[PDB]
Amino acid sequence: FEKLLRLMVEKGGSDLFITAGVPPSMKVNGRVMPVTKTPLSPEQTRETVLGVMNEQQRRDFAENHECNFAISARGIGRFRVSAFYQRNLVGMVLRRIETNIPTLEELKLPEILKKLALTKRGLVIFVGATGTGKSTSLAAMIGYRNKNSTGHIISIEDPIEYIHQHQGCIVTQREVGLDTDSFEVALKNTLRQAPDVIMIGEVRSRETMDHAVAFAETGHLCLATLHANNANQALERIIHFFPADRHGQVWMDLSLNLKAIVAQQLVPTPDGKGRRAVIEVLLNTPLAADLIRKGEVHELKPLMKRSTEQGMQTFDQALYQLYTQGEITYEDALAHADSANDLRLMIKLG
Amino acid sequence: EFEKLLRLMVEKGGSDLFITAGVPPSMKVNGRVMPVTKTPLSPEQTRETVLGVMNEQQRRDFAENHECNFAISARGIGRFRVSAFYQRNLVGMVLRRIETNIPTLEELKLPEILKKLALTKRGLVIFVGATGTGKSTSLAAMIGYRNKNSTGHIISIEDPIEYIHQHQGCIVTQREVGLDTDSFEVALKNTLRQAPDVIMIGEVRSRETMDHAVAFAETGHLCLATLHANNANQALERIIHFFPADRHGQVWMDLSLNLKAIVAQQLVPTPDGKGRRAVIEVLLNTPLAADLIRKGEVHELKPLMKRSTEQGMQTFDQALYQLYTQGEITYEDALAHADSANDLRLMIKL
Amino acid sequence: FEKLLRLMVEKGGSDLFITAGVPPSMKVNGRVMPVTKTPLSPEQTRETVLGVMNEQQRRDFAENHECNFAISARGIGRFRVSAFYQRNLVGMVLRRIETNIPTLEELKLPEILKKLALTKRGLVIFVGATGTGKSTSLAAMIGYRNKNSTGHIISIEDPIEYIHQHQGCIVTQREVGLDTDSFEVALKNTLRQAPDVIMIGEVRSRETMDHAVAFAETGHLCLATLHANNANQALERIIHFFPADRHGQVWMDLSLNLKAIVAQQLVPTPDGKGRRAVIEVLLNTPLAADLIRKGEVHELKPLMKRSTEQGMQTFDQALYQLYTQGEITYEDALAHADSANDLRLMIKLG
Repeated sequence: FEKLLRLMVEKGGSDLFITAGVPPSMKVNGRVMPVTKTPLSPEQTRETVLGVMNEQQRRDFAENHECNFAISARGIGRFRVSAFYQRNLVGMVLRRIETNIPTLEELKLPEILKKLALTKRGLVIFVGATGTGKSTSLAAMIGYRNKNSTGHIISIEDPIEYIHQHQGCIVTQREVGLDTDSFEVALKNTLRQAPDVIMIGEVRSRETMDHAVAFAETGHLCLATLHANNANQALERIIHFFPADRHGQVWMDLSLNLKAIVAQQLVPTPDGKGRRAVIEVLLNTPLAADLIRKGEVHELKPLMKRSTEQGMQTFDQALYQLYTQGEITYEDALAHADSANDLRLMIKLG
Repeated sequence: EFEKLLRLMVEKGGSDLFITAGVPPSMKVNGRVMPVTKTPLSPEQTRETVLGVMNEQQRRDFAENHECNFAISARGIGRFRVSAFYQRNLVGMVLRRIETNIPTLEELKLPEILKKLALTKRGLVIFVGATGTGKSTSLAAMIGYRNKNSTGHIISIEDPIEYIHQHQGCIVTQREVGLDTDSFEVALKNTLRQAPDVIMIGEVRSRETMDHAVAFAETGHLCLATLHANNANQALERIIHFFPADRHGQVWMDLSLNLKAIVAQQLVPTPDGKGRRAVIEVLLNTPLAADLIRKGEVHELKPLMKRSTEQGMQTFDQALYQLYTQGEITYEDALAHADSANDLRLMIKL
Repeated sequence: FEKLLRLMVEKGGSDLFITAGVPPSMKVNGRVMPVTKTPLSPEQTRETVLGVMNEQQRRDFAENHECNFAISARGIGRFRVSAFYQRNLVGMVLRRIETNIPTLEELKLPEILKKLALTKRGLVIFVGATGTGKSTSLAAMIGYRNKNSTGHIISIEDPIEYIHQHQGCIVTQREVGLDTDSFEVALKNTLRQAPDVIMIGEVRSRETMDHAVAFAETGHLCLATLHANNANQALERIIHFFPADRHGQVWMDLSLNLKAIVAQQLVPTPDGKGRRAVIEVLLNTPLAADLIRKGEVHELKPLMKRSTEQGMQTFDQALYQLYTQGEITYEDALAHADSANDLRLMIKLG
């Protein structure tokens, strides 16, 4: 089993497949390819899947017919497993935890992210739908701060998607369910670990939101991801974490400590061989803070269209900057625009 | 060995010591993480060093909960608080040095109005300021003044405890959240039944903490607390936002009735660049100030503080004016730190 | 240990202090004074604090780091204890349960309370902030009915603040957590114990409110305390105990059985050596009952200003009656008034 893991790391496989009826196959560059010539038997698949679990994980797997966990192989790396029943037979899919962190330039992200990465204190939020590259761009941005500054970075992820090696800053990566019992317990102790930047993998409850706000008030850089399309809907979801009586405080605290909200979309390139990351940037200018303090989240979209000199940009302005660069077609810009008539008016204007 | 690393931190004045795998033993001296040795720590050495500080029971809680926060006492060196944690399935710990020497108000060169406030019998005193402006340092110095100049019981609820005051004229009960109490709210709820004469809340972060502080002052006890806000006006704005708008009318009335003073603190560098001086903005609850508080006219506070310097009040511009005339700050540092660079330039020229 | 309790009762100490680092000290007349000459060791403090708990209280104290309970010493009296961890060391504060009940005249309460104390059936509610003397004035009023009538008084408190000796009425004092499992269980059995007056220590839930309403319908005198500033806000909190569909019944039941709502404030005397109890009285006149039946709680404040002949009085009318008596200054009246302009108009009018 340990030999199959080294082959995946040496060959750069994205995912390993262990199920009955097919040989051990790995997805290398998106192509499922068999590793051996002999398919796995139901007994060998049941012996291989259960052999990776401990006594408690074997109990949860037999009761719930499913079990998702993570493992750490000494000297090889880490990988996330998704075990499952299939046709009343055991099966598991393993995903290698990547370590080669792309840079902000390799992702072709705007330069305002670099200034945000070197910020000393504040709250930065990565919004976007599922799989829009939020964690990918965040880890790329995390590598920028790790390489360009000195300090301590504390990470709480569920799961850890990228493992950053110790560069200029000390990097402590903790995964929920292995290194900590929950997000709340880790963030509660993150303050006493003398961090300089704290990255919450995802804010899913009000307790996670309170810790993120308290992190920024103490002069630390707080980063987190949340599932929302743009900056306006992200603020709407955050305020709904709290009862209405605490909204007045939430609007005031958000207007005081927030630094930026980065919304990310993935639009296909003209050649169809890849996807480009569209970034909507909202910087906390004094006018934006007043709109936040008043809860006038509706007034945010017009304000971002007039302050492009400070570093802000909507999705229509970012798509306008990418279509003029030739990185996206004309049809892809109008289909991905927040307003297909404004983007058509923005492109026709110059 | 380990005891030698503690003496080096005390002799070099390190704020925090870092013990984790992948990086050499590093200490945060003056906010800069610096390695102590040249050889990084191995996972076995980090696991042997972290577990070596725990007893048999702390090693059991650490293995079950993946986290363990505790405190230790080294004979002849001092005390330090540790925050152990799992990180990438590896052990790690951060140690924070606890300070036992409590300075005096004269050593901090604080205004004499603080001494009269320290000996007050009942009321609410609030320390405002940005992160690291010496709020807790000046408060502990003020706490040592009341502890040495009066008889009674002082109850302290901190997160964490930054200074440990020995029993002087008053009985000093220091309780830290997470070790001596489960939360700020639980400790303040029981603080009333412990017969205190002065109660110091480490920081007010919610409305429940604010309600207890108000109830503490109504019962004839001296209540002190810290909050993160630049000046007195913004501190009042943040406090009222803790509550829904329907309860604002009561909050303005209660604040106008029990409040004693609001002390805003700024740190300006001395002319020689070798240190920083604490600038103190003092707002005393005169009858005119109480009426402005009862009406919610927080905007009318800044002009009122400029005309009542005889009673003990002073703005940041008046305090910076008193320090620049003393030679404790340059002319450029006064205009850059002034709330109004034109008023301070007019105050100095007058 | 039993000798230290007798010394506190013989010397009239308000609170006894048992913590490491200081001798056993008692707060007599507000002055913390040491009893012995030798301070207590951590082992002696740990042996004294844990020695008062049973096996279960020692388990809750070790797990939660805090434990509040009550004890009964045969032949001495009762005292409430608040144990706590402090600097990872045990400590406890003991408060003596007072038995010398002040009378209504000693508290200088209005005579309408005497007529309310001798009432046969109905609901009387003591409102006020934390520590406004609600339980103190109630126990004083309880001693009036106990001494001036014959019957059975049933008390459910959490905790019992005053212990009334058997006078004209039979006095059964039950404390939650020692004499009963909960407020609901005690009130459920209070009906089958043939009472004539039932005092609920505090109404904190709807189940407690339902029992109080049912107590008054059965021809018994029901008294209870709740935390609210005045009569209007007390009614708002009571109706919010119930869903909106049951509000129509609650308004009708309140208009039918309620007798009075007594709001209490504590204003300092001119000499600054004490505090005087300000009492806002709202009597259930037919016009008030109609405003209650319609839910027009807003219409209550104007009605109380016009029916001073029946025994009602607002906070502004009571403060007007105390300022004319010389028991409060002119500045203390305008600062504590519900309307500083109406009280200024009430005082200027005569």
